[PDB]
Amino acid sequence: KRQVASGRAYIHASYNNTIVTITDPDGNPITWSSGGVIGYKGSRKGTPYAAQLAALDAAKKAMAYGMQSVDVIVRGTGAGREQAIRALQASGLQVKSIVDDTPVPHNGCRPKKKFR
Amino acid sequence: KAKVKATLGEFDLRDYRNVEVLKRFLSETGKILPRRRTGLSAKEQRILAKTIKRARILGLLPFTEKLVRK
Amino acid sequence: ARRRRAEVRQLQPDLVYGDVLVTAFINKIMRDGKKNLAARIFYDACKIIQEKTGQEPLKVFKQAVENVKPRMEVRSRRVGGANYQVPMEVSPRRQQSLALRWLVQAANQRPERRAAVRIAHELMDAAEGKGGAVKKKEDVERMAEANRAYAHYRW
RNA sequence: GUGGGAGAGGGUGGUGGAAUUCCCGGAGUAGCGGUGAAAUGCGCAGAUACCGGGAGGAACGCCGAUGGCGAAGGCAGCCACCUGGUCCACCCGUGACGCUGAGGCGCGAAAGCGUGGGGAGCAAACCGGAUUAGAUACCCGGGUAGUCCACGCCCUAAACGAUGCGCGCUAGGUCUCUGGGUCUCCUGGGGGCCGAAGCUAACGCGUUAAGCGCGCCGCCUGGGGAGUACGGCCGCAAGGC
Ligand SMILES: [Mg+2]
Ligand SMILES: [Mg+2]
Ligand SMILES: [Mg+2]
Ligand SMILES: [Mg+2]
Ligand SMILES: [Mg+2]
Ligand SMILES: [Mg+2]
Ligand SMILES: [Mg+2]
Ligand SMILES: [Mg+2]
Ligand SMILES: [Mg+2]
Ligand SMILES: [Mg+2]
Ligand SMILES: [Mg+2]
Ligand SMILES: [Mg+2]
Ligand SMILES: [Mg+2]
Ligand SMILES: [Mg+2]
Ligand SMILES: [Mg+2]
Ligand SMILES: [Mg+2]
Ligand SMILES: [Mg+2]
Ligand SMILES: [Mg+2]
Ligand SMILES: [Mg+2]
Ligand SMILES: [Mg+2]
Ligand SMILES: [Mg+2]
Ligand SMILES: [Mg+2]
Ligand SMILES: [Mg+2]
Ligand SMILES: [Mg+2]
Ligand SMILES: [Mg+2]
Ligand SMILES: [Mg+2]
Ligand SMILES: [Mg+2]
Ligand SMILES: [Mg+2]
Ligand SMILES: [Mg+2]
Ligand SMILES: [Mg+2]
Ligand SMILES: [Mg+2]
Ligand SMILES: [Mg+2]
Ligand SMILES: [Mg+2]
Ligand SMILES: [Mg+2]
Ligand SMILES: [Mg+2]
Repeated sequence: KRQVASGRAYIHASYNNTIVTITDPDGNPITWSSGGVIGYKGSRKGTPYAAQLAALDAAKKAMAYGMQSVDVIVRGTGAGREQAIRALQASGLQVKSIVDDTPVPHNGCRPKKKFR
Repeated sequence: KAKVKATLGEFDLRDYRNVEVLKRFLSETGKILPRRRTGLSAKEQRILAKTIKRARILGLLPFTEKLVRK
Repeated sequence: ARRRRAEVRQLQPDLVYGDVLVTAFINKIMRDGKKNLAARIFYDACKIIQEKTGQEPLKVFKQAVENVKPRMEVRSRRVGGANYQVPMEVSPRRQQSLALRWLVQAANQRPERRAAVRIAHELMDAAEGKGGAVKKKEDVERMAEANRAYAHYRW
């Protein structure tokens, strides 16, 4: 009910999960998916196969919205952070460009004990 | 690979306003290039870093950028 | 095989067909070292399988063994705690061995009274695409495509 | 003295972007988070993810080094101001004015104390979830003091180069920071690495001495008892000498 025909795709990948949000050219989201949206529940959500399935499910929902041309934004690191982009390439969506926009601070905040 | 100073003129390392030549010393991202790729001496690099930061605060050089093709 | 490649034994050809897979299957039928009785089993089964269906037992044997050969399987790999079932492909030699073993084990798990009858009907069913050996093969393949989520643990 | 130089040396005020958190709004469904697995937890009062706006605190990515500065503790965005130390060249001035230094005095990471502010993130104590034979721990989710600032205390440390300060003498080679020079190089002054002689119980040190000497200060005399007791002094206390 939107007929967007083009937009962005953000891939947020961590070591616990990978989620994909397909949005429109001025930033508002259209659809999304993740390792928990699909069947997987626990650490299974962080596997590259779950990332592939999440990307494919989000891409098919975007097809339902009528998406053809997609620009890719990537933030984070984890298993399947690349597999998401591979499935997104071979999903039937013409990939416009891939961009890694992983937010990194200029050393402002103190991390948790795990990250030091 | 070519180092920045190798392909460049007799330019001012203290001019924070010349974006044309200061852009050469930034990476694909907004990061300042190491001495391995700038071919500068320690003193030259130390001056270039401060001039780059000055240009950044004047909105002439990017504080950070986005990586492509990743 | 810590040092060497463990060169494969080259079986003798067969006296009836001249084919090596027949000798391999006859060895897989043999027990307690009776290759004579096993050969008689296989060849009476050959007569029965050539008569009950008017086809050459050669190509039916070949097509059955080809139908039973699987293309993927699972092996256990120890990673981060308890091991996981990781799928992977199969060697051609191992495909041959597994196919013949499943053939014999599904033939002797059959109801038929005589051994040769079991062998013949098992080969028939396997050549048609059904039977117990092909069921075990397709269960092996069903292990794949199922735990495929571990496709990054190939090793 | 003159003339040049490098620097996260210190103090004060300003100021920039990234990120976290929170709030407002838009769009958008069903989970997010987390782990070896999990669960507590958060989510239909609309989360997570995405976009725009706002608020606030703390710390300064790339440059960055095996680098620099400082007496030590220690000191990293940028700008301005106030200010310390130091190096080199000129061979100009004074004319032994030097070295060390018991006591004294000042400085002194972090944590801790007092009064008043501040509070994002982190986080002793604490509250829960797991794990385990038990879990008072490691792992996960929260969370106060604190961490931050002003002022006044506290005087400890693996406060380490486990190497007191100063001066002279004793092969070189290699990398480096910073000056000067007639600039394959030389000559100072710092930071490393090999290694002459020599030293050392050995490891190792070796013009940055743990070598050869001189001056002065501090300290040592088997281990446990014990940095305890008593006494004194200091401290609001903790406690310190
Ligand atoms: Mg997870
Ligand atoms: Mg400074
Ligand atoms: Mg300062
Ligand atoms: Mg909202
Ligand atoms: Mg709820
Ligand atoms: Mg609930
Ligand atoms: Mg607030
Ligand atoms: Mg660094
Ligand atoms: Mg020094
Ligand atoms: Mg000065
Ligand atoms: Mg004179
Ligand atoms: Mg005179
Ligand atoms: Mg003195
Ligand atoms: Mg004294
Ligand atoms: Mg102190
Ligand atoms: Mg403190
Ligand atoms: Mg306080
Ligand atoms: Mg926390
Ligand atoms: Mg905690
Ligand atoms: Mg318990
Ligand atoms: Mg001495
Ligand atoms: Mg020079
Ligand atoms: Mg030197
Ligand atoms: Mg040297
Ligand atoms: Mg010697
Ligand atoms: Mg040495
Ligand atoms: Mg000496
Ligand atoms: Mg000695
Ligand atoms: Mg003593
Ligand atoms: Mg004693
Ligand atoms: Mg004590
Ligand atoms: Mg006494
Ligand atoms: Mg006392
Ligand atoms: Mg008292
Ligand atoms: Mg004590």
